[PDB]
Amino acid sequence: QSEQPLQVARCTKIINADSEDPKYIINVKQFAKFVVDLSDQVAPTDIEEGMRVGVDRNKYQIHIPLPPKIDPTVTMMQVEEKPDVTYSDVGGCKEQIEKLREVVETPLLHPERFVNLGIEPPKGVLLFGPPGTGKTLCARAVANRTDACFIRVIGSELVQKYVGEGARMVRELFEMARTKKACLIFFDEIDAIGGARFDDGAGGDNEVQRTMLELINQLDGFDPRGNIKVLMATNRPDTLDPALMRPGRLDRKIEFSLPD
Amino acid sequence: VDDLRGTPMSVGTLEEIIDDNHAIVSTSVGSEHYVSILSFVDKDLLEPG
Amino acid sequence: IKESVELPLTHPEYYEEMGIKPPKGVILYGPPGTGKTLLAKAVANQTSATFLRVVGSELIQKYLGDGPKLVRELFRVAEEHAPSIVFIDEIDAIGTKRYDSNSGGEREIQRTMLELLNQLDGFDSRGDVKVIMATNRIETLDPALIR
Amino acid sequence: AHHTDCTFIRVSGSELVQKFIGEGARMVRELFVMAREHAPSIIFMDEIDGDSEVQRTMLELLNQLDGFEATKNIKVIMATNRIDILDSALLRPGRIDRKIEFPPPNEEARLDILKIHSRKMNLTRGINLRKIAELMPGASG
Amino acid sequence: LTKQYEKSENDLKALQSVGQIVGEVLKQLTEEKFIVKATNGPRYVVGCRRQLDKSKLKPGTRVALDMTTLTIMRYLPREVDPLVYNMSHEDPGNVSYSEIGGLSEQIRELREVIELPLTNPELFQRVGIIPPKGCLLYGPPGTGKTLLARAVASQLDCNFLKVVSSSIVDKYIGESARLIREMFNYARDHQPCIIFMDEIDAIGGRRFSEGTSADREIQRTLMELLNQMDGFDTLHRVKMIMATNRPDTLDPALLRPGRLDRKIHIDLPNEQARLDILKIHAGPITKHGEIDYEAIVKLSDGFNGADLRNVCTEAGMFAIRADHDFVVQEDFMKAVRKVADSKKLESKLDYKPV
Amino acid sequence: DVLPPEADSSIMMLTSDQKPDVMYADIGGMDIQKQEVREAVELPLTHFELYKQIGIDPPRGVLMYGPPGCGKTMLAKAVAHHTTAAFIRVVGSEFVQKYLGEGPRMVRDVFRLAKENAPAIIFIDEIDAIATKRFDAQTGADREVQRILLELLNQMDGFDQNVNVKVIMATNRADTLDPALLRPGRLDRKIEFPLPDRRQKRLIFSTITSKMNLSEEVDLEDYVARPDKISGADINSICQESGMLAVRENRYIVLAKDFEKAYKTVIKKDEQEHEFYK
Amino acid sequence: MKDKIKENSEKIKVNKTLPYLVSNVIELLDVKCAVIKTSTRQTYFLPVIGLVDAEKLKPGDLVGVNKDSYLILETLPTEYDSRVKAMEVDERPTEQYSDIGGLDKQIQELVEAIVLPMNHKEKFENLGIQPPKGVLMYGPPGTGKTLLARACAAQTKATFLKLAGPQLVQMFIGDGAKLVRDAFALAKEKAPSIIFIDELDAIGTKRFDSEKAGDREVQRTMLELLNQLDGFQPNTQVKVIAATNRVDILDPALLRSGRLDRKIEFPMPNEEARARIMQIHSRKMNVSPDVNYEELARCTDDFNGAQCKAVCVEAGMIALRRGATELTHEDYMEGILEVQAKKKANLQYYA
Amino acid sequence: IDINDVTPNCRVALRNDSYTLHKILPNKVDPLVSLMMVEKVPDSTYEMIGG
Ligand SMILES: Nc1ncnc2c1ncn2[C@@H]1O[C@H](COP(=O)(O)OP(=O)(O)OP(=O)(O)O)[C@@H](O)[C@H]1O
Ligand SMILES: Nc1ncnc2c1ncn2[C@@H]1O[C@H](COP(=O)(O)OP(=O)(O)OP(=O)(O)O)[C@@H](O)[C@H]1O
Ligand SMILES: Nc1ncnc2c1ncn2[C@@H]1O[C@H](COP(=O)(O)OP(=O)(O)OP(=O)(O)O)[C@@H](O)[C@H]1O
Ligand SMILES: Nc1ncnc2c1ncn2[C@@H]1O[C@H](COP(=O)(O)OP(=O)(O)OP(=O)(O)O)[C@@H](O)[C@H]1O
Ligand SMILES: Nc1ncnc2c1ncn2[C@@H]1O[C@H](COP(=O)(O)OP(=O)(O)OP(=O)(O)O)[C@@H](O)[C@H]1O
Ligand SMILES: [Mg+2]
Ligand SMILES: [Mg+2]
Ligand SMILES: [Mg+2]
Ligand SMILES: [Mg+2]
Ligand SMILES: [Mg+2]
Repeated sequence: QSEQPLQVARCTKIINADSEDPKYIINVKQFAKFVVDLSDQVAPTDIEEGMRVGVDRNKYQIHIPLPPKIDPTVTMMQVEEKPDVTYSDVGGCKEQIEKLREVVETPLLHPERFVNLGIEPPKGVLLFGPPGTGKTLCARAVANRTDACFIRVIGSELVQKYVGEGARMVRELFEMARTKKACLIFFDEIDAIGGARFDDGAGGDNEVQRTMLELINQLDGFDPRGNIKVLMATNRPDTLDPALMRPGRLDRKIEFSLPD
Repeated sequence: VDDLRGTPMSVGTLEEIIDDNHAIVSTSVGSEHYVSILSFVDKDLLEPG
Repeated sequence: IKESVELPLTHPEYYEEMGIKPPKGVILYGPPGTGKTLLAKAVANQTSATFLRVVGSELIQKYLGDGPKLVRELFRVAEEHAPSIVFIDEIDAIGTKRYDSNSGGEREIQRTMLELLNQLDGFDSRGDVKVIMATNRIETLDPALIR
Repeated sequence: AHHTDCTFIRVSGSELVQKFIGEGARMVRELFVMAREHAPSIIFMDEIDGDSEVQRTMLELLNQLDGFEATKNIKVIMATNRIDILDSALLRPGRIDRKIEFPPPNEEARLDILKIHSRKMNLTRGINLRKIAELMPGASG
Repeated sequence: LTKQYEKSENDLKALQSVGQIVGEVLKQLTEEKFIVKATNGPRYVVGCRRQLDKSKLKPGTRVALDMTTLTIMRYLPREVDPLVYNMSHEDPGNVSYSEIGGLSEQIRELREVIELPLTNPELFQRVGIIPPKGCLLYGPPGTGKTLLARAVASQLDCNFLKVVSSSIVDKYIGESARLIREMFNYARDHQPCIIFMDEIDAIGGRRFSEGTSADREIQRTLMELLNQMDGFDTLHRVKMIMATNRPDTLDPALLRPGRLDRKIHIDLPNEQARLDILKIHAGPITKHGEIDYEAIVKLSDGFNGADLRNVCTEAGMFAIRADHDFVVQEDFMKAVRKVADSKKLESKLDYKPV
Repeated sequence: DVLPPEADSSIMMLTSDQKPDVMYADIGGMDIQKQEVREAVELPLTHFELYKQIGIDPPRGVLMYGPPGCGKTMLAKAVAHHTTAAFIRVVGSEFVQKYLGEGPRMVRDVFRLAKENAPAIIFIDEIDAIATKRFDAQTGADREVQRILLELLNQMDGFDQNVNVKVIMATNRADTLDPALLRPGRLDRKIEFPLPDRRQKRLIFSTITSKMNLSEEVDLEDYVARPDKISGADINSICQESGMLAVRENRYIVLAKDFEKAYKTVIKKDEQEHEFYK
Repeated sequence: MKDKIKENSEKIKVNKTLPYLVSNVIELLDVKCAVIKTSTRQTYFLPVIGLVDAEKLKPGDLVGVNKDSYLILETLPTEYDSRVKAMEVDERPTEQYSDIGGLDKQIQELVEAIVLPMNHKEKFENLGIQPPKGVLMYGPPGTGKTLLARACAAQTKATFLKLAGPQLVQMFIGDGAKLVRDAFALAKEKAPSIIFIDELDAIGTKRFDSEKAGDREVQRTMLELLNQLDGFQPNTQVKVIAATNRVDILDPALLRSGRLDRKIEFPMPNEEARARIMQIHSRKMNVSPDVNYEELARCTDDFNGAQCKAVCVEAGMIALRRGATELTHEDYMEGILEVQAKKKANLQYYA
Repeated sequence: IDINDVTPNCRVALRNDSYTLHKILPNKVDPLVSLMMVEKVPDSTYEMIGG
């Protein structure tokens, strides 16, 4: 009875935001478009252009700002059950594990040691080596030890049927990764989408190259990446794009060579 | 419980779990709604999609 | 094959007392008609686990990302009905055969193979899912797949 | 299929009919659910003539029918122009239980086909269909 | 103010008015019954106002019906799509043929198909030919196809539909084909009319045999356009100009001479054409000293018109960099050499219709 | 209530004023195609009893296919001009509409209108718009087009031998057509409109040039004998450009130089074949 | 009559109550009358326009109409896509031209083509030359292209529209073209304005001819971009900046001299540039006054600017590793090895 | 209406407001029959096969 249902719309433009009668153009999904006003229980500064809101069904007045829409497939990519592998289960990778931890774990655990000296820790690690050398094992160890949000992305999961969908998933992945104070994204088998750009006359791997370009833009572009520390593992690092293999996107390159 | 559910009971898609008793759900027509999850719902069966 | 798909289920105490997990995967390779699929049928006859059979050529889809999606859903269904045995018969046929319905060429097949790599041994924890693969051309398989 | 009261299913792989086969459409074996509902069934695919999709569908259906299909009386037929183009997997013994050749009709078979098809027409008496059959060397039905 | 009161009362009377649903008359059943289809909605058996003519309600007539009873309130003229209205009411820029250099032959070919048949139809009727209705301006980028179209739209006194092919594509089912149909309906209703579709390879590309659903929709748009250019209904007094720098990818049916009768090649400027374009673009440039346009022409081999405008711009930019109020020949030399250096990054341009 | 069958149709029949002015004589050199169309469309409409008596099953539909500009749509125009039956001209892209269900609704409206006005001819130009062989089930456009194609197949299947309606489909990309449309009872007569042969080229040249004030110095055999593989539209364009060049020089008689220049301009064939290959 | 006027206004206020239905004016007829299409996909005919003067309306105008009578109540601002409105910067990044090392010629070439025409327009009108239209910045990854874009956005008061190629790649047909033309329209309405399109090769891939399949939708988006840059309507009030690593992939119609007049090459930073970059990125870092940045520059052959910054970052890593509070030259030398990412080798048998 | 007569893929009539299943309509076309209608293979017997 008391709690009325609220239809989800998207605010489009605020007219006369300065004055005391600001009108809000909302786009109610597949329903319609309306010019409404905020309810008395919502502050005018709590609604911004382009954000999802929830409005009533009678006068469509904006009742509650809403979180941005995230694809459910992207949402499930975040790890909720940590793996059963610790760093004690990886042998012969002392230096590799130390280098990985001082990038992906130490800055999150003890940031105070870095801000004091004006130090900006690396925000990207590429684990590479022959198959079975322990790249995904070390990633699972990181996910087990980490306390921040850990997201596992397999490159083959970024391949989509339609044009621009993979880039959309990458954008939403980095959008939902930015809704956390600290976050880790694991890109297992990044060579699925991280291949080098080429022009073969036809449209050879154009869409996958666009997905990789979107990932690169999210890693180091005009907008700051945020507190996201990415992590990619591949057994074919020679196929990766030079722009993806560049510091600022993959700052550390940890080699999982065969054990001595 | 039957009276509270009513009839018919529409089939939608759980788009997002905003709160313990609040969620964004999309009906079959593609329109989303910010609705309330009632107590008798098996809240551990709720996942996006 | 019994030491990998039958004994671990009927007599797990052997493996527990020995301190080893059972052999993870099994691939049956040999000339055509030698009895690989017959042995898989015999395993399916005397198994208490859910048996899922998939031909390698069935993993080649008509749309981009649908191959990896099918592999992901196959192993999700395998995880749902645990314990289960996944029989990927004629796995080499995913690569040895080219069909024009496959929008992506060899690259989409490679992406499907990478998804299969993740499913066989990847980041996600695997339940009681046993994988049996059969092929008469094991030289054409990606060596990282059968590692 | 008509004389044995076996349901005749033609599998052309066309997408237009996919909605009838199933909303999934990820595997061709999704058609089996329909075939089991109409057993005895005869699954027919004709190769018009990358690799052949009809022969791939043959391989998948035969693999299912080998020992992994519970319901019986589900037969499967291919039609193909040539037998030397078939995949080695299909030509392996035990997959195709019988291979039947359909050579172009000879003079007598052409005469029989002519008699069958001219029966639907207002024919003057005394047509020398034998002569017309002799006038069509190397003809198909 | 009395006029203020009049306007306020006018607003008050307007407030009691109610909008009427726009539909289309399908068929008059009886003297008081009609079958009408809403623009985007179901078909209804409605009535009609007694005071209405009922003779202007031919099938296909757009009508306005009451919201409640759906009774035919009024008949309206054929609707003009807002996209089509924007196409017609698009400012070219007052471009004259004197702003185009080296294309006198191409200009004459274009005005032979678009200008003379609309002013002197009997000239072509006497010989016994139907004048061409479609021309395709093709060539390397920057040769002046869009400039030629702008000059034609600015100078020729005729109805003009100016559009870019990528701007008619819409995600709704059948919307792009409907836009094409409305474009040609407006052209037919406003004869004589000229339709200029820039960058025709956006929708005029070769029809894929194994494409996606989006490709199929774009091909349906393309071959609705094909049915409009040359289909069952003959197009009269409507001319089509299509511009593209990649005519090799166009559908063979679109390139067919029944639709695109003339194929005007806006080729890269030759020595005299480069000289003409340079004189056109270096005109308003403030200079002292002798300007040897011939040297810039000799070192401008392979340039296009945009290349030569860029040469003038970079000469002025060198003048600015040296803090000068004028441009000398040395600035032009540096500019043309810099543009030639920048030309090394451009791929193949020699593309011709098949 | 039940509405009259001819009512409730968004598609209208061709009126007298909408009849094209193209005659059979206007079309040059398609005697084979003309004969096939007449025997499959215009003859069964007037001689259905003869077809029944002989034992022939008249083809329900006709698929006219060939390279673009080879006289398909013009032959449809000539059929419409020279028919005593109703003609319902439509284009495949017209059926695809925003309102879901309106496509199949107007398909069945077209077929119902043709049935109610038998004898009738249904012409669907550019049939590829609703008769492609590939459908994506997750896109609304492909789902609607699949519905339209299924309704078309059902409408053609629901026409018994008694209903005197003939269907004509025209396309220049028949390789992309769905095979289900070519099954018996839907389109049993696939008529090809190939590129004109040398005799066809001379017939087209004579028919088109008969309407133009030529000079006796012009010999059409000079351009007919050329080995260029050109269509009827190419020949029409050659004659049209000859007239264009005649008009440019303020002339009402086309000379031989005009025809030579027009042929060179229209053909504009890059060699594309290196002599060392033969 | 004043009381009657006020009561009439009160009644209008009652009828003018929110919410409005957002519609687009389709047509204006005379028998003064309007035809509108509501956002509910319904077309209505209004015998009287309503509370908006019919002269102030044109086809396609966005209006707010009565939710019940569908009578036009007010006119609304132009509608731009929420993504396009979200791709406009307002934080105005805090970079500076002094934070870019070894690109003085490139910074000058970009500023005198993007900033100078906006501020010192009189230098062009007096010269009679058209200001340069569009600036492409191409070069190897890490040369400092996006950094220069951030610096340009920093030192400019003009409207800045940050953008990347993949953002214009959309599922539905015409959505990318709509986004491109909406972004250009928004930049026009807020002129003077700069549009920065990063990773131009995402949409700028060269068009090709194929028979079976192809990416015609992204090419349609690119064609819309080409028309916006230099098309039928000459847009000379919006400055366009693009960046790319692989200029060899771009369509030649995009590299034109009317769309991208100046194509600035960003080279590998040379020895002086490498030393300058390391000095720039060591500002907020406690570095001992004995590091030889010249020696570090000599030791970093074939290093891009990103690798030079990573050298300082890894030197800080190593200084933290051994607990030192001040970075020494040895830390920089050993972090050069880390940034080099040389594969592990037992090549101690050499020499 | 008996619940055992409500088989899957059956056509049913639901009330206007409650959507209550109040009638089992005649079953729709079988999906196999629908598929083979579009496939439309020619029916045949042994009598029309020669040689
Ligand atoms: N350094 C190591 N120490 C201990 N066990 C290891 C080590 N490296 C690999 N293993 C074992 O081998 C297995 C190989 O799987 P893992 O996920 O580590 O491979 P990977 O390097 O990711 O291979 P791929 O490149 O094929 O994805 C691990 O699950 C683990 O049991
Ligand atoms: N060693 C064997 N003992 C008994 N029967 C056998 C043996 N090998 C094969 N067969 C018989 O041959 C039949 C076909 O062989 P099967 O399909 O198992 O071979 P395969 O090696 O898996 O071949 P393919 O490579 O063609 O898939 C089996 O059903 C079985 O009856
Ligand atoms: N012949 C010419 N005379 C004068 N200016 C020219 C000429 N050709 C091109 N230009 C100049 O080139 C610039 C771009 O020309 P235009 O827009 O017509 O290109 P286009 O041929 O349409 O190329 P694209 O294929 O890239 O669309 C304009 O500034 C125009 O002034
Ligand atoms: N046999 C012919 N005689 C004379 N003119 C012909 C002939 N064939 C084609 N044409 C010319 O073709 C032109 C139009 O082509 P038409 O529409 O008939 O081709 P089409 O096969 O329908 O083409 P498309 O496949 O592109 O739709 C007419 O102007 C006509 O002069
Ligand atoms: N010349 C330079 N001077 C100072 N810093 C530089 C220079 N070149 C690169 N950098 C640094 O490199 C980092 C990323 O550089 P930037 O994003 O500008 O590279 P880019 O060439 O645009 O890369 P990509 O082509 O991969 O997008 C920044 O932290 C920036 O400070
Ligand atoms: Mg791994
Ligand atoms: Mg086998
Ligand atoms: Mg142009
Ligand atoms: Mg035609
Ligand atoms: Mg960059």
